[PDB]
Amino acid sequence: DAFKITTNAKAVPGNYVVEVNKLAQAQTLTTQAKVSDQGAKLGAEGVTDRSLTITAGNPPKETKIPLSDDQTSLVELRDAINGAKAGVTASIMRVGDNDYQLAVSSSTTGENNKISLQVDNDDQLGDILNYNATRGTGTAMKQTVAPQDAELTVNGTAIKRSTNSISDALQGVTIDLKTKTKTDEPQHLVIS
Amino acid sequence: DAFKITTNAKAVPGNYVVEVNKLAQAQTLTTQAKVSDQGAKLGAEGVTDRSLTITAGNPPKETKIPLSDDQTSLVELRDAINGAKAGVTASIMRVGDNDYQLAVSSSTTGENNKISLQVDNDDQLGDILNYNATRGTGTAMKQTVAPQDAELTVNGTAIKRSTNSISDALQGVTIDLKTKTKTDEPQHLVIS
Amino acid sequence: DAFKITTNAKAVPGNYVVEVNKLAQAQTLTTQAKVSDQGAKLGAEGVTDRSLTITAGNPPKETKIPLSDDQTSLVELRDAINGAKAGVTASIMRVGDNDYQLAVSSSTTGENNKISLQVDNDDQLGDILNYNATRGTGTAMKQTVAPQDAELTVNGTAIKRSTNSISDALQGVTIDLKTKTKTDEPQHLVIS
Amino acid sequence: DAFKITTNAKAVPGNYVVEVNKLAQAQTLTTQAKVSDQGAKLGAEGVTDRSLTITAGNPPKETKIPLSDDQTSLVELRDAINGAKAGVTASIMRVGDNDYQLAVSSSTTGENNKISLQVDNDDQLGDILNYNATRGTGTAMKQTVAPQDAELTVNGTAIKRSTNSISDALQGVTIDLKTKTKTDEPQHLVIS
Ligand SMILES: [Cl-]
Ligand SMILES: [Cl-]
Ligand SMILES: [Cl-]
Ligand SMILES: [Cl-]
Ligand SMILES: [Cl-]
Ligand SMILES: [Cl-]
Ligand SMILES: [Cl-]
Ligand SMILES: [Cl-]
Ligand SMILES: [Cl-]
Ligand SMILES: [Cl-]
Ligand SMILES: [Cl-]
Ligand SMILES: [Cl-]
Ligand SMILES: [Cl-]
Ligand SMILES: [Cl-]
Ligand SMILES: [Cl-]
Ligand SMILES: [Cl-]
Ligand SMILES: [Cl-]
Ligand SMILES: [Cl-]
Ligand SMILES: [Cl-]
Ligand SMILES: [Cl-]
Ligand code: NA
Ligand code: NA
Ligand code: NA
Ligand code: NA
Repeated sequence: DAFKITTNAKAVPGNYVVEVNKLAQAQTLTTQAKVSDQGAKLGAEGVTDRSLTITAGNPPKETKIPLSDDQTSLVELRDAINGAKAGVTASIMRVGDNDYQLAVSSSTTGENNKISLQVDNDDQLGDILNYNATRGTGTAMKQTVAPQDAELTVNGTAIKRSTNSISDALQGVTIDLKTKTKTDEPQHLVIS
Repeated sequence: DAFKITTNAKAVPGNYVVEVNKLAQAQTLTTQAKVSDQGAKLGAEGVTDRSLTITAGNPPKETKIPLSDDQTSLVELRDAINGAKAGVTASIMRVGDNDYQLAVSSSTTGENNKISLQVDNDDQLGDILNYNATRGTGTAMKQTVAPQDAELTVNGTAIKRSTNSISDALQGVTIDLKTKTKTDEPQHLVIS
Repeated sequence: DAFKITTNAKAVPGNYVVEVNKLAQAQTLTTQAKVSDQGAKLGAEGVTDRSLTITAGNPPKETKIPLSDDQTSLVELRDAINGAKAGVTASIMRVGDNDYQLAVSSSTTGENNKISLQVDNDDQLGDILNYNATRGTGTAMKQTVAPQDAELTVNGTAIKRSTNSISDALQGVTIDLKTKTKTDEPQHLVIS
Repeated sequence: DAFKITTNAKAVPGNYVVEVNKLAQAQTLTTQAKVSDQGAKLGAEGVTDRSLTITAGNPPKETKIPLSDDQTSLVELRDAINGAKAGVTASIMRVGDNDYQLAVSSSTTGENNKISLQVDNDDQLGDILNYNATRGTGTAMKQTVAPQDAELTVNGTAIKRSTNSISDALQGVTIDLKTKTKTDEPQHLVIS
């Protein structure tokens, strides 16, 4: 139940027990500013050198993208971010009528697959999107899902990995994680 | 396990984690008076202007229906209520031999999809069926299922909805809720 | 997951929530005397009027069956009990090498589907098989599974039944119980 | 869910409840010495009478196998152990880059299916592989999975077995264990 197994000729037939303690997660950052209209421009008027720099991936890569005034609505920011292929994906959460938030999620899972966002030349948009090591008030960009590694034990040996597809721990075996195992309840595996 | 997902072209490929904290519920009101025979007339004799008013739905709508003396058994009240299409459904619970109760359930789920019931011109039937903001003794109509909204988190953003089919939160995505997720155990979703 | 539903034309389309708190169980009585050989005769020698009386079912019915000396091994007692169609079934548990026990289980589930066993004219076999309202020492016949009713709630109304197939609670509906529901986790049902 | 059942003509039709409290496990011993290269020779140089003695199985059997200097890498020790058919299987865990461990697991499950390992004529390899009743420091061979019996109850009678395929407890019935049952939640079985 907690995982799928695939094997090749290198797998050793035998008795295995597996515990799954944590699944790898992609960090998510979500806007917190009150936005009643996902098509309304949120940036300052008349800026010709606005950009957004996204740092993401492992190793971290920085992508800088220009944004016209028209691209400062949630919908257009989402489109610009997705089109940039910057190691993140963007989607809009309609929390309720007149209440929209933009969620930026790492394209890759893992503890070290974190995100920073920095707006240049638009402090007003910066107050909505900027995200780095420190956070000062309630309406700034906020982490809503933590970056996390997968953590499992195979025959009692603890393994940590950046993804939920573990192909480089046991030769000939790939363990694709689906859920945690129950707390005092290792799952049994026979390879034959 | 906790939910089914359907997507269209607007869904954004990416990494999602979902927690389901509450499922939407339809309020249920159940009679508590001792009724040994589901076909026995329970109302006062000889009333020609008896009615039952049912308030239900969101926004709340009031349906007033006439009831002859012959319609004051549990079976005939059930039939009259179901035939009225008043935003509720009615069924009889046979608790045991000689012990029947009438359950009136909202046709719609949600926190704000509550029910009131008011009998006119029959205080005896009123003591069995009336339900409003206050309740005085043990054999009056009683709430047995609470009205409730669905509550879930999508990539760490909490969403509340009146139904278990959530099509207006994430563009291109419908999340059909089946059960809660386990307590420290978000469920993973990849859209591709 | 906790139950299967079947309906006919009388079922009322609507919203239901179900909790399953207990499953019906068949009482089991298991021998505790040390028996190293399931074919060894356990009764006194030379008894021509030995019998076993089994009381079981609801309403309780008494079956009296004769037992020759040769029928006082665990294997032959099992065969005699099963052949008697006395409202119980009998099977032998091989606990380990040289350690056998005879388990007598009600053919019917339910709180009031209890069993008594009384041997006549063989006190030695009586010490192994007799079971009634009181029990004095460690090697007498012992209850190992409690008689129990099914207990569930349907839209918040508690129902108790002697079996796990509940066809006489909600008209047009049979609820066949498979497991309990999780503790604060009612299961949803829509009839349509 | 917790188990599969197969029957033959000897099974007695009736009502059963089963609890599964423990699954049988194969003991696993894993190397703890720091090994950055699974192909590097770990034993002392120039030994012509090196051997490894593996004790495993029930009843315990001792297998003594010769090892050349070239066979003292993790990869070659694994190959030598698997080729010896000594009642254990061996696999390499790649914990991370530059961090490999050799896991030796019993071929058979059970409380009394334990393993000892003893190197002769190579104290350096002995410090990595030796395993017996006592353990002195942190980098010696270590137990990482405990030997364990299956423990279940059938109609309230506790049964313990060395494997998860229980064919010698209830006549005509084999119970193949998959998981534990939930804590106050016996699983129901009807044979017919
Ligand atoms: Cl997790
Ligand atoms: Cl990308
Ligand atoms: Cl979107
Ligand atoms: Cl960190
Ligand atoms: Cl964090
Ligand atoms: Cl709920
Ligand atoms: Cl309606
Ligand atoms: Cl009904
Ligand atoms: Cl309210
Ligand atoms: Cl309430
Ligand atoms: Cl139960
Ligand atoms: Cl019978
Ligand atoms: Cl048997
Ligand atoms: Cl009782
Ligand atoms: Cl009891
Ligand atoms: Cl276990
Ligand atoms: Cl072997
Ligand atoms: Cl390997
Ligand atoms: Cl021991
Ligand atoms: Cl141990
Ligand atoms: Na990129
Ligand atoms: Na209506
Ligand atoms: Na009978
Ligand atoms: Na061997």
